[PDB]
Amino acid sequence: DTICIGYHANNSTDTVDTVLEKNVTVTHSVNLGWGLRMVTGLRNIPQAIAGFIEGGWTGMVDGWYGYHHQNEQGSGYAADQKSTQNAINGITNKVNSVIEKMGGWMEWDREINNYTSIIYSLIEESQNQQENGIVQQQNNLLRAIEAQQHLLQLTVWGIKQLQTYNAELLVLLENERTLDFHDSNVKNLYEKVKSQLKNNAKEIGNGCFEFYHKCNNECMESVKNGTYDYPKYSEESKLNREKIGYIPEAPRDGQAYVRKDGEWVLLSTF
Amino acid sequence: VNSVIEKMGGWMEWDREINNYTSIIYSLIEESQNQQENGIVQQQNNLLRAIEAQQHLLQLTVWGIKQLQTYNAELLVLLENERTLDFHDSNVKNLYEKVKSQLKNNAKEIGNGCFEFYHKCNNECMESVKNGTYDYPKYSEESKLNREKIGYIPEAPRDGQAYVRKDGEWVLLSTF
Amino acid sequence: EVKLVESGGGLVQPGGSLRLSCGTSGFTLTDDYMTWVRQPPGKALEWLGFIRDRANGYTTEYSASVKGRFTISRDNSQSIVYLQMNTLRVEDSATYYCARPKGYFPYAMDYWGQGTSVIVSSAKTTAPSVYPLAPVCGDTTGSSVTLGCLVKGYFPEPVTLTWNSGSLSSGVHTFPAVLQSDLYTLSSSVTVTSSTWPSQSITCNVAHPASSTKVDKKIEPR
Amino acid sequence: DIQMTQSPASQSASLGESVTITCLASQTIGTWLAWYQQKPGKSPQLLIYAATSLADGVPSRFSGSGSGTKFSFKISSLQAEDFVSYYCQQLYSTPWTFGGGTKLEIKRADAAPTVSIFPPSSEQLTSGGASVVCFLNNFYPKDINVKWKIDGSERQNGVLNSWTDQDSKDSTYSMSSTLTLTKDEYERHNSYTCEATHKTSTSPIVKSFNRNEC
Ligand SMILES: *[C@@H]1O[C@H](CO)[C@@H](O[C@@H]2O[C@H](CO)[C@@H](O)[C@H](O)[C@H]2NC(C)=O)[C@H](O)[C@H]1NC(C)=O
Ligand SMILES: *[C@@H]1O[C@H](CO)[C@@H](O[C@@H]2O[C@H](CO)[C@@H](O)[C@H](O)[C@H]2NC(C)=O)[C@H](O)[C@H]1NC(C)=O
Ligand SMILES: *[C@@H]1O[C@H](CO)[C@@H](O)[C@H](O)[C@H]1NC(C)=O
Ligand SMILES: *[C@@H]1O[C@H](CO)[C@@H](O)[C@H](O)[C@H]1NC(C)=O
Repeated sequence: DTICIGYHANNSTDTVDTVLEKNVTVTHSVNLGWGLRMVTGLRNIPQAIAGFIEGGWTGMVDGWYGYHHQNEQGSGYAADQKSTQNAINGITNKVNSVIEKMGGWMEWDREINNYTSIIYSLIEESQNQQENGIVQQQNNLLRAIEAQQHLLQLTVWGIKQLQTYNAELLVLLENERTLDFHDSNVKNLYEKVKSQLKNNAKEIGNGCFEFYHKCNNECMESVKNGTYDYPKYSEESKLNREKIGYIPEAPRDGQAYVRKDGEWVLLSTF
Repeated sequence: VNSVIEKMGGWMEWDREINNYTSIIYSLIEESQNQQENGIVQQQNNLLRAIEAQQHLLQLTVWGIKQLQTYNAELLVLLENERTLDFHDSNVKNLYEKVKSQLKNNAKEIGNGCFEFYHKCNNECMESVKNGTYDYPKYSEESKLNREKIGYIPEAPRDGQAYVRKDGEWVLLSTF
Repeated sequence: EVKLVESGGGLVQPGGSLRLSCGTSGFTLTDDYMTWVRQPPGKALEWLGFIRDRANGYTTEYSASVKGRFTISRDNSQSIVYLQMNTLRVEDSATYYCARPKGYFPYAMDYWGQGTSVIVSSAKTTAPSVYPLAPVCGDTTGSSVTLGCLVKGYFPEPVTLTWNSGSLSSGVHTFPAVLQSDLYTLSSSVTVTSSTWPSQSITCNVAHPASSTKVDKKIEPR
Repeated sequence: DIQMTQSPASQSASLGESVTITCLASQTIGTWLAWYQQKPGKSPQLLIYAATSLADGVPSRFSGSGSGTKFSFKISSLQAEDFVSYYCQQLYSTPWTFGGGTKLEIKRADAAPTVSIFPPSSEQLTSGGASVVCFLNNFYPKDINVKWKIDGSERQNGVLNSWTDQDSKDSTYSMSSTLTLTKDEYERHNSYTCEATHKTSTSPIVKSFNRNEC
């Protein structure tokens, strides 16, 4: 019997850029419009029921984070709905605040176009009333408003160029904060289980726990909803630990081994 | 690097055009201040002084944009310098994994970035490792032999350094 | 925010058909499991079905009470979900909601629409006959009087009643429209002091926009 | 194919008292259960999901518990707005079925019905019709029983009752009762009575009038 912590993967082919990393395949994203694509899901890495160290579970469709138990009765995935919806809500509020910022800039781009077209229509009438309808003092005063306009356009250009770079960098940065936020939540679900089980279960190191005692589907949920009666299975666990004074030799195959629970584990696992 | 030069170009062309129009306005403001002497009259005055006030507000505007483009230019380089250095460290590891793949167990990983062959590899063979055509089965046996040529284990050197067990020898933990 | 709005409700005769709509409006992180739900007035909720998005093959699901008879479907480039209903029975008369989960993974329906009303009955548009209701000629006991106003024989819903054009609201009761055969019927009570009546005139404002008929009817003594 | 029996269908409690609503699922569901709150004339609103988790912007008095097939739903301290309708729902497997629901009401001090009879209108008697209304306003609890009696004999057909929701102002119910007849029959009888039997009296509360109006 064994419980595993894992996460979601699927046939998605959407790619986001972080600052340090480009074309990163994520499971859920969102296109903002101007080439800006924000990650919402997590790093899409599809794959003996392995944990979360070298894979994401394509078989876990119920959420983002979850477990994959195994015991006498049977086995199956079970996404943590509390965890997943917390992540979803957090990310959604983030994504929305971005949409909000873009809104003002769109409204800004809108108003500037409005007033820009007003001025030119005003400059035009001035150039026509300087024909149809001290006189020379009104001319160079008009040509001064014109020169100020082109200086205005150069100004709007520069601001636009800057807002674009800051918009991109904002996404590249928020995409890292998101992917990291995911890797955080997943570890938190692992430490939480690790805390409850204690020595009643063996850390496989691949993101899963091997029980020293038989844990039925009821017990599996005690590990999930955080009510694992540790003293309950304590003895038969304490037994099965010692059931299995120098040590033996590590396999000679050009791989570094570390000594744990009286067995040789790879150093490339830690 | 070129795409950066390109961006800087537009900003230089931008800095160029702004200086051009800026000098045009002042020469226009000057003539207005002189034709308000040499050449309803009072309505043209405060209309001129309104263009002037708008100009200084224009300069404060160009100042702010300049200050911002400078910070973004620097940060862009500080960021692209990391992307580059990382890009290098990537390429180097890729060349290592590629060799590591071909050689497999026919060679010992020294851990210092080099491979010790369990078989004698001449200059011709060395290029097979380079141009990615390393016939592994070719040197397989004499490699499989020299591995086993060299049931508890011996003791690690006592010198206040942590040792790990690999290929029947003690390697430093500070190497991995 | 996210906002759901239904449309396409109204009067439909038995055995006919009708096509509801639900228009998602606002930045949605995903508009996948769009479910349809109905609710007969005074009764419980009932799940009809849902429809996945383009990113899941537009697949649908139903219940063993409307499968085949109803057909959930969403527009190809309008971002609207539809509900084609066929051979509508009288039991199908109810408010129809549309609702979907917040993000991916359908744990619960977060967003709902205001709903749209479907009414399946034959009937016809009929203007009610307004009637007053003065107390019995007998000497009513107490210093507090109770009046009334009956609005019988009409269709369809709704009907708004007010006393003195809103000026009288306190101590007033207007009851749910009950179905008399095929015409709705309701009444409205109002309890006041024996001092403000019949010295001051009270009037029953009736309004039935369907028949485009408004009728005021002052309560008279004796 | 999966049943959800939600009980009780209605509950009565005062402000601050704790109320718990069960919801039994026919087949195993696990944690795939939600809870809603519908105000009158409004759409439902998500409260709990994943059996125990509160939606955002939801108070802490609300709380869900249960797993598998047996689910609960508490409210720590009831408030004025909390006395509305509540539904539970399952989303484990299609069809995502709802429970029966539960309508909460305020628990107040009892009140006598403002019983009052209202003879037919001269207007209605013109188009060959007649109706006798009987208002039982402002009474608590909700359980009441009207009984019409024309000339000392009970009447059942032609009766048409109606009830308002627990009034938001005084928490008292009010009832209508439109006894309908033909103009021909109303004239043949004289005594018209409606007996309102309520908890506020052992002997029935009765109003009436004789046809000798005119
Ligand atoms: C957490 O999960 C455990 C096990 O799934 C729940 O404990 C069981 O509850 C059911 C209902 O009575 C029964 O199997 C037993 O009462 C409990 N198990 C044992 C071994 O006694 C527990 O109720 C859940 N708690 C929460 C808060 O979700
Ligand atoms: C890759 O390098 C190997 C070795 O340097 C090349 O193989 C040899 O090619 C020369 C030319 O004929 C001769 O030494 C032999 O034919 C090859 N060696 C052996 C052991 O047979 C090989 O041609 C190179 N291939 C590419 C694509 O660069
Ligand atoms: C442009 O600006 C004017 C005045 O500020 C305003 O009345 C008008 O509505 C604007 N145009 C648009 C399309 O908003
Ligand atoms: C300055 O601007 C004017 C008009 O826009 C143009 O004719 C002139 O060539 C510009 N000066 C330079 C140095 O480019």
